Amino acid sequence: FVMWKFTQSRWVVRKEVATVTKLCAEDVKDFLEHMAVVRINKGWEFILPYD
Amino acid sequence: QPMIYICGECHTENEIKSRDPIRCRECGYRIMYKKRTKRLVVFDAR
Amino acid sequence: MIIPVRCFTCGKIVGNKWEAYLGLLQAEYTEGDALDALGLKRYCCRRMLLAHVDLIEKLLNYAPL
Amino acid sequence: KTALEMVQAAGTDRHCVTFVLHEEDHTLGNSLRYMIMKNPEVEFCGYTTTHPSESKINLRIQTRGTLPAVEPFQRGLNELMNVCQHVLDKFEASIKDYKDQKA
Amino acid sequence: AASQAVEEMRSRVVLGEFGVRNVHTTDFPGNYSGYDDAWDQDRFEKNFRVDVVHMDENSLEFDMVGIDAAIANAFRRILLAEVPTMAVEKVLVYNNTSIVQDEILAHRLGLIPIHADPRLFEYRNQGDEEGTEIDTLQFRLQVRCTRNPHAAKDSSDPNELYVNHKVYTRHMTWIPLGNQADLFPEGTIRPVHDDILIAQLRPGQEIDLLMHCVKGIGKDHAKFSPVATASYRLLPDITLLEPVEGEAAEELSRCFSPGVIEVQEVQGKKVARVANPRLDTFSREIFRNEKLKKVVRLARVRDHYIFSVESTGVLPPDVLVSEAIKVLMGKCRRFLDELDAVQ
Ligand SMILES: [Zn+2]
Ligand SMILES: [Zn+2]
Repeated sequence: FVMWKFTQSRWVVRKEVATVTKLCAEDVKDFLEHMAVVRINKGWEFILPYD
Repeated sequence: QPMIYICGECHTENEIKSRDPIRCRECGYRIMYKKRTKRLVVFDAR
Repeated sequence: MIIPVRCFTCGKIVGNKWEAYLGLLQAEYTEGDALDALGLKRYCCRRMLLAHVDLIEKLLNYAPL
Repeated sequence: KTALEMVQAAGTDRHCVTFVLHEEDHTLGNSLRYMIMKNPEVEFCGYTTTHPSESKINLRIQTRGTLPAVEPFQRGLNELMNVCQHVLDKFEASIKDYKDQKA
Repeated sequence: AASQAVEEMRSRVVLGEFGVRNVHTTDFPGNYSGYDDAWDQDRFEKNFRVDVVHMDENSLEFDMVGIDAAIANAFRRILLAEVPTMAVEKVLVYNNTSIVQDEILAHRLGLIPIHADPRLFEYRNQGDEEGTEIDTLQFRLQVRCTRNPHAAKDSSDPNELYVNHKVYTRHMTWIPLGNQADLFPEGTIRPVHDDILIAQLRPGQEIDLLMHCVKGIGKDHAKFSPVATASYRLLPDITLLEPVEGEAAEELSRCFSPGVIEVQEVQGKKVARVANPRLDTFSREIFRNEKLKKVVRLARVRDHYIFSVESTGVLPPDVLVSEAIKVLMGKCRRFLDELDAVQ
C-alpha cells in the first residue's frame, strides 16, 4: 500500500497510511524510512528523484 | 477450601490442593503465582 | 514508566497533554512547534514532555494479560 | 497558645519584647515587619526563624521611648488588616469593571 | 545631581552588567532626610491601584501600583501554599491487577485536581478516617479492560484490539454522600481536565478503587496547590540617555524584545523609541554591543508589580486572589484576637 501511494503521488502522509492500514506508528515509520525521507511542511518524499 | 493460582503463560485460574506437583492444564509451565487478595487495603496519596 | 500528571518545578497539568503530543508527532509537527502549540511557554513543561520516555507499553508487552 | 510574649530579661522591660508566633512562615512575618517598620516609634524590628523543621517565627520589637512595644504590634496588625481590606475592595472593583467593559 | 540619585535609589531598581543595584526597600521613616516616609493610610489609598490587562479561564494578569515587595510576596506565597482546595488523600483498592504500582497509582490520583468548591467544605478533624458528609468526597473508579469482540484481523494499534485500555480520569464517578447530591448539581463535582491519563491497561487487568478527598492547603502537600504558576515581576521601564538613530537603532530592536523597541521615520531616518516596556523580559543583550551600553539604562519600577496567576482549573483566579486576601485577613484577625485574649 505504501509503494502504491508512492507510485500514485510523490508525497505520502504518515497519518493517512496509519489510518488506512490500521497499523501501529512504528511499523509505518519503518516502512517509510526504507524508501522515504522527512520533508518539513510536505510530509514524506521518495528518497530518490524521478529517473 | 478452594485454593486458586494463576499460571505463568496461560494465566488461567487453577485449583490445586496441598502436596500436588506444581503444573497447569493445557500446558506444561511450572511457574504458579498467587492471585491478589480480596481484603481492603488503604493507601496514602502522600 | 508513565507520563507524570504534575510538572516537577511549576506543577502545570501535563499528563493530559501527552497523547495529543504523540498525535503532533504522528502529524508533521516537529518538537518545538508542537510544544508551542500545546501551550507550554516555560521550558520546564517542554523538558517534561520532551525528555519523557514512554515505557508503559514496553512493560505491558511483558504483562500477563 | 499561638502568639506568646517574652520580655528581654528577668527585669520585665517593656521596651524590648519578643513575640513567638506559631504555625507561621515568612509571609506574615515579612508583612508585619514591613507594616510595623514604618512606625516612627520603632527603633528595631526583626523577624527570624528558629529552625525550618518546626513551624514558628520569632519577631523582636524595640521601641524608642517608653512604648510597651505591644501597642506598635497591634497598630501594625490593624494597619495590615486595613491594607488587605483596601486591596481586596480595589481588586474586586477592578475585576467587576473589567467584566463589565469586556461584555 | 544628588536628588536625582536619591530618587533613583528610592524608586527604581537598576540592573547592571555584572549585578543588580538598589534592590532593598528603603522608603522608611528615618532613612531619608528630605522625605517623610512615615505610614499614611490616605496616601496609600490614593496612590494604590489595580489594573487587569488580561483575564481568561485559568489565567489572570494584573498590575498593582503602590504596594510593596513584602505584601506582594506575602500574596504570592498565600496563593501558592495557603489557599485550601480539594484533593485526593485516601485510596481504597480492590483487586488492582494493573502493572502500575498501587502506591504510584495513589500518588498519581492524588495529583489530579478536583473541580469541587473548597469553601463549601471543612477541614477533617484529627483522625476520623471514616469521613463525614461535610468534610469528604468519594470518587469511584472501576475500569475492566477486555478484548474488543469486533476488530480487524491484524489490529496492530491497541485502540482497535482492546477497549478501556487507557484509564482516563473521565471514568471517575462522584458518589454523593448524605445530601451532597441535592446541594451540588450534577456535573459540578468532577475532574478538572477530564483527559488526564492515569494508567494504561491490558485485557484481564482491572482497576477498582475508591478515592476519599478532603480539604487541605498547599503548605501540607503540593497536591492542594490551586495555582499552577502564581508569580509577580517588577514593571520594566527602559529609558534612553541619548537619542539613538540610524542603523544602530535597528540593533536596539534586535537587542531588546521585538515588541518593546519600535523604529520610526520622523524625518526619513530611523529612530528607536520605547513602545511597550511591558513585553520586555530583560534578556540583557544590550550589554553585548559595546557602543550601545552607555546609551540605555535598564530599570525596574519598585512600586509596580505585574502579577501573573495561571491556575489548575479548580476555580477562577480572581476568586483565588480574593481567597488569598481573605486568608491573610483571617491570619491577622486570629493574631489580633490572640493578642486581645492575652491582654
Ligand atoms: Zn498454564
Ligand atoms: Zn512545568
